Amino acid sequence: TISFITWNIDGLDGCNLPERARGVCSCLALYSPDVVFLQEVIPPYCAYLKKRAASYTIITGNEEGYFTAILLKKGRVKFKSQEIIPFPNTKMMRNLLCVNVSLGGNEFCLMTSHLESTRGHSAERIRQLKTVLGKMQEAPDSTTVIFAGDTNLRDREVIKCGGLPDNVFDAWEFLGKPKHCQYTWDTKANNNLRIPAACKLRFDRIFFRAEEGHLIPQSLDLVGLEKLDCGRFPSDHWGLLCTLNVVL
Ligand SMILES: N#Cc1ccc2cc3c(=O)[nH]c(=O)nc-3n(-c3ccc(O)cc3)c2c1
Ligand SMILES: [Mn+2]
Repeated sequence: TISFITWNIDGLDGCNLPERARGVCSCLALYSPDVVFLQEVIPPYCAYLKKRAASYTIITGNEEGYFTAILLKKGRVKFKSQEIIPFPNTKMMRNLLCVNVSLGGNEFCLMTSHLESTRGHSAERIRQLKTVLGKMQEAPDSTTVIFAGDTNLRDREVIKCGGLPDNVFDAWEFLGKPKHCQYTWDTKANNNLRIPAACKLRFDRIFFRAEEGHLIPQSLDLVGLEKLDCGRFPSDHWGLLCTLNVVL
């Protein structure tokens, strides 16, 4: 089994940041995931995580401006190695962060990214998605590969990339597209952006590679839906909490 959260925690919002980081660390302590994949981290936010989620090792690649990180629960997850796959044509300092780990006697390749944002950068986001999916297929065959991140995907962008390969699956699709976690960026239900228009999108996604009768998703749920004391949520995104298990 592996449990993890992926969450774009909007470190670029300076308003209520310490309280919101507290909110995120409260969720980490309550759900106690093995791994946390984070996007839109900024330097002060890391400092907060070191004090208030100290039993997670913070793995980063480049830290310029805002960045991703993979948090590994100490004593559960053993760090083996890291690989950074660049997106040569990014205009937003985006890249693919890979961490090989051991957990429960099994080897994992854990991946995250914040793919190119906005509708205007669709074509580059699609190119980056293709890079991510190719990298997932190249991992050694005895490794469980999990991507979890802020893909910024919408509409038919997955199809335009050539589709998910035959051996890669979207965890939400695999569970039958449940409604309760169908949107991860929802401006009707989330008030952190003070914006008039309704938008419900599923930016945050989890892909996993098939390994024929081993780990599969057992649950998927939103996190971050409790308002904090300031009347806002931890992030403008909802996080995703996912567990995979082996069903023989
Ligand atoms: N402000 C605002 C605002 C309001 C409404 C929408 C609605 C959509 C939609 O229906 N489809 C879509 O693909 N993207 C939408 N964005 C969006 C979201 C992030 C983004 O970086 C760029 C556009 C919106 C943004
Ligand atoms: Mn943001």
